[PDB]
Amino acid sequence: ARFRGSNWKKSRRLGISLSGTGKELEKRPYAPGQHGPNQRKKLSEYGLQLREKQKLRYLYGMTERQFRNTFDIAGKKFGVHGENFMILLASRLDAVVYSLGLARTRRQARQLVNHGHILVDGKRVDIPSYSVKPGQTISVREKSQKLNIIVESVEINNFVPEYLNFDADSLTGTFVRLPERSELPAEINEQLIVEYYS
Amino acid sequence: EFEERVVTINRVAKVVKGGRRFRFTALVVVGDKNGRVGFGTGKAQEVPEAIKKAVEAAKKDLVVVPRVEGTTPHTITGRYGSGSVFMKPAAPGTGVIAGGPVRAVLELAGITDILSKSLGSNTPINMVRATIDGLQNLKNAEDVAKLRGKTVEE
Amino acid sequence: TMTDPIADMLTRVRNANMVRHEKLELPASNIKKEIAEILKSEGFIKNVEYVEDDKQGVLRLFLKYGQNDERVITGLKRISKPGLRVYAKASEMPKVLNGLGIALVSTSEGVITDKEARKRNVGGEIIAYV
Amino acid sequence: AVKIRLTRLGSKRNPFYRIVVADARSPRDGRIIEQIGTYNPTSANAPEIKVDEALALKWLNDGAKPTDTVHNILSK
Amino acid sequence: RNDRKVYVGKVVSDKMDKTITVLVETYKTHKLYGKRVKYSKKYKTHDENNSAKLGDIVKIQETRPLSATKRFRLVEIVEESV
Amino acid sequence: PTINQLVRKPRQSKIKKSDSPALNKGFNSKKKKFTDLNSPQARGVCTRVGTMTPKKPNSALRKYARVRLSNNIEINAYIPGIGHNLQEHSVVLVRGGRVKDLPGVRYHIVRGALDTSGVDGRRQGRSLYGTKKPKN
RNA sequence: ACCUAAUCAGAAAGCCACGGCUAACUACGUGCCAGCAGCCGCGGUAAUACGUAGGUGGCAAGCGUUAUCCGGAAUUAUUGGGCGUAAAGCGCGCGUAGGCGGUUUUUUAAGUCUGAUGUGAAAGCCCACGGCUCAACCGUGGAGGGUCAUUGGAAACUGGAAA
Repeated sequence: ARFRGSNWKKSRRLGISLSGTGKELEKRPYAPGQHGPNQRKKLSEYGLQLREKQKLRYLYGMTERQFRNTFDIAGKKFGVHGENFMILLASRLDAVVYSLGLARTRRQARQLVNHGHILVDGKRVDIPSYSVKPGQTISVREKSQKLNIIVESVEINNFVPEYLNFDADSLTGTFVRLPERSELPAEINEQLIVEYYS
Repeated sequence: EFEERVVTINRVAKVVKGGRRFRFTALVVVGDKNGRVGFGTGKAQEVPEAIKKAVEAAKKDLVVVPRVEGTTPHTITGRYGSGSVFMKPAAPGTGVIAGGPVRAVLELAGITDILSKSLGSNTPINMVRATIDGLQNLKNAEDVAKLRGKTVEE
Repeated sequence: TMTDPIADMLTRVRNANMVRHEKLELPASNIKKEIAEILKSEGFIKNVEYVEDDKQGVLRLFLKYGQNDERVITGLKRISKPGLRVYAKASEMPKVLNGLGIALVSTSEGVITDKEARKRNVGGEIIAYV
Repeated sequence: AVKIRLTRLGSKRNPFYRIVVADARSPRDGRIIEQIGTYNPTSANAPEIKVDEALALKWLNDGAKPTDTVHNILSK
Repeated sequence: RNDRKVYVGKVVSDKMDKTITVLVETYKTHKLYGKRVKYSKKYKTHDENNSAKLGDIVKIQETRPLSATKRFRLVEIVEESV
Repeated sequence: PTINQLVRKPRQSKIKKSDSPALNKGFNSKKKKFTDLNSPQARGVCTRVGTMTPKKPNSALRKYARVRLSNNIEINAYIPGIGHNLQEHSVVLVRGGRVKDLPGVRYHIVRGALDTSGVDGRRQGRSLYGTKKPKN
């Protein structure tokens, strides 16, 4: 399961200008398709929790079965089912790769995990939906210095979280504490998320 | 400044008796997201001009709702006539669930709680008057601590 | 005929509050002399006397209002009436309006409140709510 | 009387045992009387021997026939 | 025999030799409606020398079986009234 | 009502009935499987080429197929799609669901696996009609 | 099982929908016809509601349709309904069993209360973790059965017993 197609329809038709399918924009007067200032704009009263469900689902590149299987992992936490769900999306191995500055998107952060170039504690972990438990580090294999695309990330510093130790070129990290909100996200409440699932 | 929503409109009159009436109406809830709401009804034949008459009718109505900053203080079955909604406090983090007429009133007082469903409500006017009759009857601890002992009960 | 007059006392609590009366002259006995002298120590009644003759002595009630002529007692609900008996669990009896009122239980020790049962975990018959 | 038995459980390509005791009239999979503790066959990321001899001596009094590869547990 | 359960109950009728029926009372709770309800099985009872009459309150011990429902065994006379 | 009466007679709830009658029960055994249960599907065998109309205000024309099912009983049908490679006494798969404003017709002839096998003329709504395209 | 070294981003993606609900719109052909339909129904001369390409939305190695079951349905309502006119109060008395029974004090413990023991075996759901590279599953612990039998304390009301 993986989302492909780098066209801006994820940004422009949703609305938000995040770092997803294309950081720039070129057909700025329009939305995708013939949907535009020309034609019909379909709104709803349940589209205010749809677009707090659809706002994240393309961000990590995850399917529908992943969120509901992670919405009730926060049920194992002492907060409510909508309170720690963004924390468990902030603790996966994929978005910690891009948090360490070792890849250039969250989606480039899933490319360099499964192909073995980024490991954990020496043992070959190749899972983008791997949960980073506290007290662990981030590893690589011995062939991780020749590649230009890590050296691309050595060229440009991308993103700094608060729950880590920050190494953009050494390719090893440290998960010091469980995250909170407004470190990985910046724009989403934990109240419009949960109402979609009822 | 406040916030308004158009809950429902109609096209209510008698067609031809020799002279035509075909009027509209509205039922607009107004609010401020601090704990004061209201609702009112006007009518006119030009389509969005009856909304400004309807918001005019609701600014003269304010209803103060107690709050423990996210939910309600206790549970109650807000009943008026043929309508009856049920409302009960949640834990902070779960959002206001629907009941669409009852959905938009609870967000304009400023809470995040559960909402049990409309039990016997049918039409979207008596959902609103049963919602407001529920909200204006809750109780604080302090006003209870007025006409009792002074906060013993925990 | 008159079956279970304990509800008929708690009927006339609701009658006098509704039309805002002051004096309430009902006959009552040693079951109900145990009843209303709970809420005097809980904040619902001004003064409760004692029954004069313990059989035919009427227990006079003077109800308590607010300073704004505002009502103190909201309502009343019987629970265990003749035909369905309700008995309390250990620590699992429910709360009146998230704890803001008195639920009256007559446990194996005598008529107490639902607060005093959670210091000794008793059950007893949950008679009425407020 | 009774015979000391290892209930085999475990998914595909991975057995695992639980030390029980019952008569041979009872089968392997179930109608088992008591359990003196687990037993750990695989030794990689797992222990290799497990027994609790407190309630094991209760069955060697009224008679017990341990299988000759189970007796290597209790010889150690 | 020597230590069996006891169902004290009224004696209905002595109608043959060495045989009575000793009715008992049992109020049973309902499953969900809560209100209790009566059921009165009327078990037959051997007694030694026609010791019972109509209306006695007794004490009953069990035994080992004899015949169709003659399964209990009378012991005492708590009440000898009519 | 009263808790005394509720002990004496419980709430015998409302029975419902199947919207589509002529399937899905143990019927009328006659020392063989003389008639049986078809919960989703069955075979058929046809009896008549059908041509009919709706009846309320509507004035169109419809093409059913009055059959005898594989359990001695008689029902109408309908062929969705365009093509009709069907004649009398040819096997047809079944699937339930009535057709509104027709006075008495019952089910839909499955256009995929029968003598009603494949319907051409459709290119986008496909798996509701059994039409292929092995390029995509 | 694992794992290295190779010519090669080259073999490895659909499927239903898009009036209102309900998430998603445009141009012609036919034009109360071939149809379509879960109901309102869109079709008498294109028609955002039929086939078509473009466009979009959903889910994704899976998408729709069927028959069946539970929720929506407070539409069998003990938790949680109703009878003046809307469906519903016997045409009305005496009345057997039955159901419920005012006040007082004293016992009895039959209900009810709580204490104690034994038992309602593994395995599942949940509450947690080394590990299978995560995970589905396994592993250990944990809660989960009594309307029960029996073993002591309390006498507030409902119940037999004395005035």
